[PDB]
Amino acid sequence: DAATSFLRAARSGNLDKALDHLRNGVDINTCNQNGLNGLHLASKEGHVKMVVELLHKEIILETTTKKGNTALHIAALAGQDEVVRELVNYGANVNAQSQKGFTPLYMAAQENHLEVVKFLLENGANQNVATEDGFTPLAVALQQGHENVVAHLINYGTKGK
Amino acid sequence: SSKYPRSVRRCLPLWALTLEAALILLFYFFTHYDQKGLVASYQVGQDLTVMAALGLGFLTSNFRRHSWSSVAFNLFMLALGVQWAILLDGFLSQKVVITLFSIRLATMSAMSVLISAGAVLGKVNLAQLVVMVLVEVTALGTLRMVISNIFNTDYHMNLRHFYVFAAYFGLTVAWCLPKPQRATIPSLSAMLGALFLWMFWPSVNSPLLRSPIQRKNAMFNTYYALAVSVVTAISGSSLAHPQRKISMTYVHSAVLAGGVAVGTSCHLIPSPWLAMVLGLVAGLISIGGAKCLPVCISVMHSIFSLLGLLGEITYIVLLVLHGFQVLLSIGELSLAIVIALTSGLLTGLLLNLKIWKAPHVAKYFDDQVFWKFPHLAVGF
Amino acid sequence: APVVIILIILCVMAGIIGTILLISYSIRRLIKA
Amino acid sequence: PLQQTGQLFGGLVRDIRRRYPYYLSDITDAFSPQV
Amino acid sequence: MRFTFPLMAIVLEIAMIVLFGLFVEYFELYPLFQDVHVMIFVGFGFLMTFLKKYGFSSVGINLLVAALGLQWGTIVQGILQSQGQKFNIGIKNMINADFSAATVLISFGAVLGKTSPTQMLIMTILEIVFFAHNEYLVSEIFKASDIGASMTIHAFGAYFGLAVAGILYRSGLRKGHENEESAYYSDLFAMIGTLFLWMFWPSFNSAIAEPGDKQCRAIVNTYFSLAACVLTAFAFSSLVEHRGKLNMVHIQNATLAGGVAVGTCADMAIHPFGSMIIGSIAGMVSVLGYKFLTPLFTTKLRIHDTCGVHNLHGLPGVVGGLAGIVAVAMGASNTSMAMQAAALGSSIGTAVVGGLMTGLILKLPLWGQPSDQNCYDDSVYWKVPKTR
Amino acid sequence: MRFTFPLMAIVLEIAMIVLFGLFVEYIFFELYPLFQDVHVMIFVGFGFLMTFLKKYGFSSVGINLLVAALGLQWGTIVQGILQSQGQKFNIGIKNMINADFSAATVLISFGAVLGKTSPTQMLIMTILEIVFFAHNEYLVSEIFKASDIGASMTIHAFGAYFGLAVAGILYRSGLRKGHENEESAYYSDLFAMIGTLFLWMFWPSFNSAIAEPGDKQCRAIVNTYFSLAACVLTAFAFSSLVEHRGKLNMVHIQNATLAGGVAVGTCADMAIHPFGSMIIGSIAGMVSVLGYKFLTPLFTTKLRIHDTCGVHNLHGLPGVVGGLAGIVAVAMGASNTSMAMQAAALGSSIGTAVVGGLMTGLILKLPLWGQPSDQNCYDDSVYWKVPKTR
Ligand SMILES: CC(C)CCC[C@@H](C)[C@H]1CC[C@H]2[C@@H]3CC=C4C[C@@H](O)CC[C@]4(C)[C@H]3CC[C@]12C
Ligand SMILES: CC(C)CCC[C@@H](C)[C@H]1CC[C@H]2[C@@H]3CC=C4C[C@@H](O)CC[C@]4(C)[C@H]3CC[C@]12C
Repeated sequence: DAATSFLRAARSGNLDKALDHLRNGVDINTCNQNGLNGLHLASKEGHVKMVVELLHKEIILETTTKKGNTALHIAALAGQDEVVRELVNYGANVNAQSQKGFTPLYMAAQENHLEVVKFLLENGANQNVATEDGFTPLAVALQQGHENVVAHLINYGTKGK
Repeated sequence: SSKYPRSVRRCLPLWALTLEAALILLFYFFTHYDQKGLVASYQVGQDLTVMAALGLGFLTSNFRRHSWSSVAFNLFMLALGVQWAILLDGFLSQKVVITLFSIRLATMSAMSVLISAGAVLGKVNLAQLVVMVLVEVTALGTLRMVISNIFNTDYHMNLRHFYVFAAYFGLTVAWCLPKPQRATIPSLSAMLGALFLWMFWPSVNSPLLRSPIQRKNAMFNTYYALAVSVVTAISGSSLAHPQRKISMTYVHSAVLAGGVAVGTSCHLIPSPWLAMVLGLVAGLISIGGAKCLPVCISVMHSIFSLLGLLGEITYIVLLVLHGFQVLLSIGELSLAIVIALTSGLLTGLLLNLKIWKAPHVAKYFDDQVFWKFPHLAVGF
Repeated sequence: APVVIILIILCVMAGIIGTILLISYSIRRLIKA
Repeated sequence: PLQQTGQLFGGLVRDIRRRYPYYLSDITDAFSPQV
Repeated sequence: MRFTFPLMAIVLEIAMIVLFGLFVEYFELYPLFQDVHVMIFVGFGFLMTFLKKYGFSSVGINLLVAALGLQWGTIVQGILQSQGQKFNIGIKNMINADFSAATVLISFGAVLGKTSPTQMLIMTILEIVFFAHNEYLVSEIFKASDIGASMTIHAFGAYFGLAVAGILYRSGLRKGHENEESAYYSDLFAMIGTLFLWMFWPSFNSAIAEPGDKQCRAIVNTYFSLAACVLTAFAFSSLVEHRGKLNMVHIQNATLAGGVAVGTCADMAIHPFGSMIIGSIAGMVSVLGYKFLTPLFTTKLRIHDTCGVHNLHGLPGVVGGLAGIVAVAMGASNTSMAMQAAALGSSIGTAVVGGLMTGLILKLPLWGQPSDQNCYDDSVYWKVPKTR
Repeated sequence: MRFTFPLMAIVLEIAMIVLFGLFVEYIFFELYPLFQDVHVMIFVGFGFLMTFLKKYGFSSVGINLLVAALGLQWGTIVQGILQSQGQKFNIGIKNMINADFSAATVLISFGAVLGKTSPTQMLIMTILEIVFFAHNEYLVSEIFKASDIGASMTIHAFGAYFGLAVAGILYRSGLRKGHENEESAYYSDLFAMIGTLFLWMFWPSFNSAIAEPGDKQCRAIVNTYFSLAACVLTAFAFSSLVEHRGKLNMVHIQNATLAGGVAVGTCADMAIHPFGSMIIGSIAGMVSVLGYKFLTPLFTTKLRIHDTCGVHNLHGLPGVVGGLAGIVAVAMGASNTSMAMQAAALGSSIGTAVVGGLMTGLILKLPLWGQPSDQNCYDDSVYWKVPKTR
């Protein structure tokens, strides 16, 4: 009940209720049936203040879900620019791979999130990392027709961090 | 919020299956069945169906990455709309007897929604389109019933207002949606749709006409007006374009200018030259609308709206030759406009509800929102 | 009886194509060696 | 073409080996008004 | 040999000319014939163009197979109805010839991408012989009602193609293929065939219907069955996919299963609500087949179906035959129970046996069959442009 | 210059309206399905058949639409004036079908000069060629009284040789060795297959629309049906025969499969038996494939006549074959009318097409219509806004 209420508050962005639950003794690393903790839900919903507050209270940043997605993976797939920025600012691994081999850059490129793609490239995301299918962010952006993402990926090349 | 689309695995199938089961139950409780020209009568409805599915499905597939959704969602919309229009035209005109004429009229009512949806396609999911289909068919039936009750006309004959009703309904619904492009193979597929619409539009202008000479003259007038409108639209596209080039998108919408302009008066025009004059004037007005309407969301639906208004006005002009009837006809037009605007507003506020899981405004005009694609990360 | 026509007709087609292929096919075996 | 091989039907098989490779040319060389 | 295909095409055409000169002699049904013509040549042909590198072969071999098929089906169907004698040609002969072409194209759906045009000519000839014999059996010995041909056309073609594809099984293609994948514009093109089939199916089920109440019932029942089938196919495609996404295979094929499963009961007095029930069941069955039965057929039963013609034609065709039996049960038709059931069983069994024999013939390495790596590729038989 | 196209079009349309008001007044429903099929042929089959060019699909289908839309009006006017000897006439379904036939002739001629002309040039070519076609077909049908119900000569041969003459006059020295834009693409060829299939399916309506109701219309429909069926088989066989490694060519499958429908036109209503129509279709396919393989390169390089869609191999040679098939049919008894009149109709069609095409091309050779340069041939961007994404 307490963990479920805390996770619901994290999803809804109710930072006061989540802070109350953490005060009462709810473990911050608790996750739902899909392996998503409060950081994952806040990253999904774009709750930047909740993300920062949970990072302050020593949540495990590189905790993966049952699909292997980190909080940065979820924030890149959801296109939360500010959440991606804050997660990288707190030391999220931009080159993390999920179970199927997806990187945050791949999820940002497949979803036509140009701002996330640009920020990840500026933070040293390696676009040569392929999934288990052999697909790159450039390949998935070409397949999906994301022309701006394709152009930015080609123009960036290997400029690095 | 989250730009990744919310799962519709429980909303869309439950919604569609509930709709289909309700339609089955209503058909069982209220519908019933019961010669020489069976195939000839079937041909008009078949032409209407070919236009509604193919032409109105491919005509709005010019989008670089929304052709799948345009075509398939048009098919879904037609399939739902014909059944619901059968039931509602049975309810608001009397048990429901299903003839081929009733199916033809239901197809016309569905074409109204199919024309309206072109102003909102690319910005809605399937459930919002279901809501649009149901509410728009209901509003069109209510409009026809109100006209039949006030002006003492036939309910089925009031369906001549469907051009202007569909145009203003689509504009009003598109105005209420949240606010935010073309490729070559998608534009060619769209030319195919526009060509089928242009070729079979003389069937739109005479499904409700019983006398064979009236259908004769209506088809002749529509054919010649559409020819003149094609010539005027293709040639005048260069003038109404910043780079002085012909626009495939303008041609797709403007080829139907003559058919729209003479649709309400094709059976009253006595000579082909008058239909050709009306088609030429419709083409020139289409050029002017292309050159002016973007200055003052969909420009093609705006020019369709102005063309439908022009068609009603030329009906008003021609009916005097063939002043109380003038006032009555302007009143019928204004009532149709008011009901179209009000029902479009109601539909727009219904579509803005959070329960429909509408796509994010950054995800408009994208098939990836609704369709499965390989090599994609799915879920969280 | 009409079944025998489709059979006789099928037999004629099968006999022709088979014989033609058999001849050129054989001459290939005589020619390559 | 007139040498004896000593193999039964050797002349026949040598005749076939000599002429039948040119069968494709035997149809294309006929496309002329002289033919 | 590169000359096998032109040789067989020329020889078959000469045989058709001779047979027409030996057996053949010389307007209200012409629009329905033209609708069926559009179905046969555009709907099936472009429905199959979903493969990214097989569109040329799909549409062109569709045209070639159906063009040979209408002639050969005309000859075979006449010699049966004429009992070996000269017969005249009207609009109904043309409609039935296009029906035979439809059966062959449905079977071609099962072997798309893995067969040569020569194999296609051979299967056209043999399958038309088997189909015409089974159709004569159903229509004259059993005298069953199959006006939309859920049994004689759709189920027959599906199980004939399944038997052929089972005989032509390749071990290297069981785990999938790199070329066996759709493209975006390819699915856009396949929607053309889907839409034309959906639009003109009421003429397919009513072309040779008895004029009067039966033809009108066929038209109306087919139309409402398709209307319900579209909604149910969309709903179940969303249901079976992750996050409720729509699968283009489902929308392309399962949307037409209502026209297949209503064929037997098309002219019967099954009422529009009954036709809509049949269409909904057909759409659900087709989507479930595509999602679950096709992987089980490919991996476990070692039957690979390229276009999923089982889920569109066989299972909906079997459902249509069963619906005909049930309609006979509750007074919707005066045809016998046992004759409908015998028609279903004979159609399925004759299709399987003829497909076994035809596939055994097609397995001989004489027809230029493509290699495992060259399957679903136009370049084996076509000149392909450099750009898409 | 910048307004020549809209100004010429508006002047032509005002002329059409004035002529219609001066000369045009107002069985129909039994012939309407056939007219609908012919209309689908004209505006979809011909339009998408020429969309095989990778950078000319927009211009192909759009100029097809514009040319046919103008052509139906102008053909109605000219054919009605010729039939009524300058008197006012009432249009029926036959007038619509004949106007679409005139538009078909103009589109056949357009297939020869695809990619090398401007829309203004096509407006002028439509206007002149409809007059020439209507006069020749009036001569054939009324003075010669020949039987050409499928119009292998009045439509197909006439349009093919008219376009050949126009292309010969409009010859470009820089296009003799080919052009980088003169090649097909995958999806462009699929659209071309759309056009091919629609023409192929609805051709029986094309060949039987004018034919007298009864046995003649049924014979035309059956003969076109089986001739096209045989033509597909022979076109596929000879496409496999003539190309490298036996590979099939999309040009052959797209065009030579309609040769049987082209060549059966004169003998369509005649009693040649379905087997005779299958022989004509089988030869028509052979001749079309052989023409595409051999005669088109020789015409382009040696004779300086570049023909983009190969409309010679589809309409001219099969049209002359259908014309000659009609001569052998009257000789074999399958027809009324004289052999001399069929031969006169064939010769008049060819000669009038050549002379009128020479005159029309000389008119079109003037530098006033904005014809494209050598680089800009077969390119949509000369006249259309082309999307950046394919
Ligand atoms: C038409 C379908 C649904 C039912 C009947 C199909 C049966 C008869 C077919 C389809 C599956 C087929 C088998 C599939 C795979 C192979 C492997 C091959 O190396 C030898 C033949 C063999 C063993 C086939 C034998 C015949 C078979 C059993
Ligand atoms: C798929 C297999 C199990 C076949 C069963 C299909 C069922 C759902 C179909 C097939 C036959 C159909 C019936 C046929 C005849 C009747 C009587 C008629 O006056 C109304 C429709 C009604 C009541 C139909 C209802 C639906 C029905 C029962």
